[PDB]
Amino acid sequence: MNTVPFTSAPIEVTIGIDQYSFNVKENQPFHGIKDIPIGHVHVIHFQHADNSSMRYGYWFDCRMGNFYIQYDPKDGLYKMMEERDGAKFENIVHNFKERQMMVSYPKIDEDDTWYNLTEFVQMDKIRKIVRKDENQFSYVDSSMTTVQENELSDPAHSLNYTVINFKSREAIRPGHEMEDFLDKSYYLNTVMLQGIFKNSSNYFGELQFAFLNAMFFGNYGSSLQWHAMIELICSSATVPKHMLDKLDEILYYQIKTLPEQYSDILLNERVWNICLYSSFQKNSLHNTEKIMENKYPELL
Amino acid sequence: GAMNSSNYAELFNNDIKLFVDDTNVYRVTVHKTFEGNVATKAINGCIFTLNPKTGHLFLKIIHTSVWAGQKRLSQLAKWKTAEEVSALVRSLPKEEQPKQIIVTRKAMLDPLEVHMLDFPNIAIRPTELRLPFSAAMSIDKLSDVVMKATEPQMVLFNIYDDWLDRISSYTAFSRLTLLLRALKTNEESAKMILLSDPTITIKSYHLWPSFTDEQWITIESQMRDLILTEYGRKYNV
Ligand SMILES: COc1cc(CN)ccc1C
Ligand SMILES: COc1cc(CN)ccc1C
Repeated sequence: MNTVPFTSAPIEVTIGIDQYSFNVKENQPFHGIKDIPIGHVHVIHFQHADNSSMRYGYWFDCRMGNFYIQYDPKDGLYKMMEERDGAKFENIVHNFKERQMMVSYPKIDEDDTWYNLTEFVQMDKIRKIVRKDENQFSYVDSSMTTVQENELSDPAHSLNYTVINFKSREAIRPGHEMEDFLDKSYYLNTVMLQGIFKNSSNYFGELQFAFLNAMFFGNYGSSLQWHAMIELICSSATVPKHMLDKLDEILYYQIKTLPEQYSDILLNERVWNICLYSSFQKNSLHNTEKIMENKYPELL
Repeated sequence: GAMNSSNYAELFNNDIKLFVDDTNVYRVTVHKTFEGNVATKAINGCIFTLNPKTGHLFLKIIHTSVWAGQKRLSQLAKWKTAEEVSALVRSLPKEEQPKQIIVTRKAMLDPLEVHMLDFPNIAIRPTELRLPFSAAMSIDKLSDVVMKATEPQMVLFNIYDDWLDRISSYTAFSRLTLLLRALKTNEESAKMILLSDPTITIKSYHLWPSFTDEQWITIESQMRDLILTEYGRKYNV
């Protein structure tokens, strides 16, 4: 188990850690989160009480370094940093642990939610989407745009998701116009899987990361990317059997975790009705269809 | 964007554009089989591709053999249309390629856009105008070349005959659409109107009769009376 120590909490803020949120009051004696499960990426995120504008946060893996959070009164936000002095870090963390100034990540022993949302998410692949390579952690926020959104504006502060565009020369082979538009298998299997992502684990990792960023930050372009990546699979007549099964699992736990009250702005009615009812894979996502119908039947 | 009554003069400016109509691409007769089920027999069809400024009509004849062994023919027809329009643009010198292609039915937008990804500067647009281009097969010379064809074939016409010598393209288009609307609402009457005077003939190199200016006004009036007549017979007004 690992720890993220906080210098202090000078401004009132809601703190989230993966799928959990808690409130810290202005100048309350808060000095971090402990008992963070080693083995998974994590995200620690923030919404200021005095300005719900800009949700922001940091993707990180405790195995890659000792990180902490300090408020920056010039830039006005809680920043992640790395202490390279290990001795100093253990010393800092043990005093706050002894004064019980740290809340405990509530890692229930009967719960696999976080694993199931991050199964294919690895820091190495996150750092290719979010470019800021002087740090071992990655900052995301509500308003960061995607490379595709810039095409349609700072490239340093962008989310470098893989662009998916069904009416593009990459998606459509000359001479197979109708075939490749109505059956996306070429684009999914040869262009994206074999050519760009290399395997389905990297493709699912980007998918899962796009959902998490949509949900935790309300990042609109991440939400477009998640829906695009689903639709490409569902709109392909030929998909490996193991990807369809794993996709059904991925989506089931995303749908299960989505707040009911965010369903109107996080779920695209067109994509989901197409995917579950019209597409080639309409019958291939049993778990996801069953949860969608019992949870969000309005949308369908 | 969509083409409508507000930007109607854009059709007749000096930016090359084509209308594409696919109504008559896939044509069938429906008949009972010996066992009393129903089956279709396809007949020859055509793509109607028209420069509304010049009157140049690129009539691509669609021979029934292009459907042989194919499934979902109504859907294939939109893509076959888009393939043939793309082929036409590619066959034209650069300075003759259209800057815009306007499809008369919105179902043509994706198939054409996909076939023309190579031409990102050509705008593919729908229109809110209800154009009567489906009646193009009521023009005897066009119907004849379509039905006689034994192979795929493209035939080129000027659907304005020589009118542009005397009127603007705006007026020639207005004449054409009223003629086609009339043939679409009551074909027999429209043809009766067009030929009742044997002293006005159709030149071998033309589609419509050689009416004088004065006779065109009369003809136009009679066609409007016909469209109004039929509206009356239809709705009982
Ligand atoms: C919150 O923990 C730390 C604080 C400082 C300096 N505020 C340095 C390093 C660490 C670990
Ligand atoms: C108080 O700290 C926590 C609280 C909850 C539930 N609001 C979840 C997780 C943590 C760390």
